Amino acid sequence: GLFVTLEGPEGTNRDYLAERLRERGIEVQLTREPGGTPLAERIRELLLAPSDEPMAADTELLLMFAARAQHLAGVIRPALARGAVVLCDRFTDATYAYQGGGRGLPEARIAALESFVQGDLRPDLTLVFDLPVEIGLARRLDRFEQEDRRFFEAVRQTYLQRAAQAPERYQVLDAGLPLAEVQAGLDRLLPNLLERL
Ligand SMILES: Cc1cn([C@H]2C[C@H](O)[C@@H](CF)O2)c(=O)[nH]c1=O
Ligand SMILES: [Mg+2]
Ligand SMILES: [Mg+2]
Repeated sequence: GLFVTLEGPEGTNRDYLAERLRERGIEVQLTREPGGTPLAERIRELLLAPSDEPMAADTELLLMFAARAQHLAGVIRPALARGAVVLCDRFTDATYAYQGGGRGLPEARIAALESFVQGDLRPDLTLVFDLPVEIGLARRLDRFEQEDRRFFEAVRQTYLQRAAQAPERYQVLDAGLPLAEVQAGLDRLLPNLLERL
């Protein structure tokens, strides 16, 4: 199967992409992180709540990876195994962007967890939906949404940087464009997928 993740700055396209695949006789598994199983979604809710006790940064990183571990076991690996295209909303790039760029944790700490949790499993293709920080935010606020501008700017820039450095694994789309244009960019990227598959 094929492991596709969708990323971008904080703030529809996925449904269009899935139906293009389904039309073409492909099984599609839609999912999201942190999340995607009952336990993982319990971890989600602890991560996103604007709780009176500030969550330590290492706690936040560990919980993102603990939800990822569960989801990989229960959802992602099984789907890949039966030949599904997984379209996962956010994955370890978001960890690099949010926890590394935004929060300031060392890229090295994230890399060591990525390897521990995932083995050699990486996304086959990562779609980065790029747009200006304040547009994204416009699209109640969770703990990450309540963040300051530099945090979001560092998120945006981390995604562009990671894509620049491994261009074969990433496509960056302009997500600020009108919807019809964004869908056309999705249609333009399908031949490559039918082919990685
Ligand atoms: C998958 C993932 C998501 N996030 C953030 C981005 C959203 O604000 C929120 C829910 F997806 O969690 C994050 O900070 N790190 C991650 O690894
Ligand atoms: Mg959000
Ligand atoms: Mg802040």
